[PDB]
Amino acid sequence: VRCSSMS
Amino acid sequence: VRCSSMS
Amino acid sequence: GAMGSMERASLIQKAKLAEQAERYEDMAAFMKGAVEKGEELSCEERNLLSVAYKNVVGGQRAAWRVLSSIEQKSNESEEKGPEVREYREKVETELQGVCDTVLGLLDSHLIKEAGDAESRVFYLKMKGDYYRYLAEVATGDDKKRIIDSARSAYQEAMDISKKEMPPTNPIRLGLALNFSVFHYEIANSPEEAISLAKTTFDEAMADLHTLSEDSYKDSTLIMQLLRDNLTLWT
Amino acid sequence: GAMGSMERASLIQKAKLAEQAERYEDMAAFMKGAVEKGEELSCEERNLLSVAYKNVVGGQRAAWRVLSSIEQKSNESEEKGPEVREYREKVETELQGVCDTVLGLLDSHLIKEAGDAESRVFYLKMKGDYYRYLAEVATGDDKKRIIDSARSAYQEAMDISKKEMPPTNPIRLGLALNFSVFHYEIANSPEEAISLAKTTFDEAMADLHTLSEDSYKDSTLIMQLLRDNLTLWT
Ligand SMILES: [Ca+2]
Ligand SMILES: [Ca+2]
Ligand SMILES: [Cl-]
Ligand SMILES: [Cl-]
Ligand SMILES: [Mg+2]
Ligand SMILES: [Mg+2]
Ligand SMILES: [Mg+2]
Ligand SMILES: [Mg+2]
Ligand SMILES: [Mg+2]
Ligand SMILES: [Mg+2]
Ligand SMILES: [Mg+2]
Ligand SMILES: [Mg+2]
Ligand SMILES: [Mg+2]
Ligand SMILES: [Mg+2]
Ligand code: NA
Ligand code: NA
Repeated sequence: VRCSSMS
Repeated sequence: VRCSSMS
Repeated sequence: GAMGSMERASLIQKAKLAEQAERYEDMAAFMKGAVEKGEELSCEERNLLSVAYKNVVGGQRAAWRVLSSIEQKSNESEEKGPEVREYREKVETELQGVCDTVLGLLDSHLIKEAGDAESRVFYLKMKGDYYRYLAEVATGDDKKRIIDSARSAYQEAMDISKKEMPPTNPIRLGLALNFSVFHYEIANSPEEAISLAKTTFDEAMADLHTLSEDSYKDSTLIMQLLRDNLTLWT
Repeated sequence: GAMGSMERASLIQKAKLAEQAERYEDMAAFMKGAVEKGEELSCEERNLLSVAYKNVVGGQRAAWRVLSSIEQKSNESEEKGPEVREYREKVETELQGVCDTVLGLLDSHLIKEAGDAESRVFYLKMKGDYYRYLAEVATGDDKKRIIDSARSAYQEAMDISKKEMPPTNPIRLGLALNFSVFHYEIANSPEEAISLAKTTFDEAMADLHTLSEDSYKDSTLIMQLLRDNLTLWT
């Protein structure tokens, strides 16, 4: 998948 | 819950 | 309007892109532009119009319900000033504006040019729906007339659908479903809502044997919504 | 602007109502109005500003990615005219406009008045984030300068956060997380991204023993995002 930045 | 109308 | 310079076919193409991108306000603006070209809408185009505005008004309705609940709690409590009422009123005014836009498209001139049962019932159902959304927020001296406008549009759609469409037709089923919700939630007529949902379900059940596999799936999906409401209501 | 006549406190109150109603465009407009009153923002207010614009730009970014993917497929294929490119460009221009609005608020004059580490790092991280969102869509002669602007804002925020904040501070952790995403997704530096995420995670782990139960939960939530990225990247 795609990496996540801060929620 | 609440009744549903057409989607 | 702002879409007057764009080709009808490009507006339709962009409405489909906006749907894929979940940009429902854009989708509604594109479909309004397409309607304003003055030609009748195909079945697919009618459904794009409905999807666009249903999502726009659906977000507004959900927001209005949140704000109305906070407002009512505020009146049961510390006085927090006019802000809750002001913001609920702003969302309400925007919701009413979208409903007025849809009703204006139907009146100028979608309904008057709709001669086939499928198009006429679709538009009259939509007229009922958007008056129903206006009725959800109405509190003043015109609430009764708004309710009667919804009822009248749904009733005309019902009369045509019973004469011209089989009981499994998805437009007819969705119309009966929404009219039953109108009876339950707007018109304070839960018995009428229950009776309509039951009769609609039973008459569709008896007609499923005529259908292809694909039509069967379409019709039974809406029948399940009728059953879900009946389970809630009874 | 249009919020100039509304009290600062009312704008904040309405921003919180808009959040509850999931009306993030309204929330952003209210918080922009609050910033334009010219007073510094409290911690809670900074977070309202960030939530509002993150949701607005998040919908735009998701839409842009959908449209860009359709556009790229169109160029691998039947020629469907200019509509996909036109609509992707329109979403892109609106996205860039929101980023420019946020960057303008930071430059006029949130950053220059922010003297405490918590506020200054928060705003510099936001500057990095919104340049990063501009970089995601940049293709022209200014792409390198946009990337360098993001890098420079993140780097200044990093330098302050390392001097002034403990390694578990949630602002410091979220900054390192987002800078690591910048390295991986924007700067073509996956090794730098991995190293930063690993070092950030390990230094936070070593500092958890100093924290209350509530602070522990806050910090470990962000550490889990670092770990999730490391799992994806390695
Ligand atoms: Ca009874
Ligand atoms: Ca390596
Ligand atoms: Cl308001
Ligand atoms: Cl466009
Ligand atoms: Mg033409
Ligand atoms: Mg939109
Ligand atoms: Mg009290
Ligand atoms: Mg009302
Ligand atoms: Mg009528
Ligand atoms: Mg004042
Ligand atoms: Mg909004
Ligand atoms: Mg071909
Ligand atoms: Mg681009
Ligand atoms: Mg900078
Ligand atoms: Na009427
Ligand atoms: Na810069």
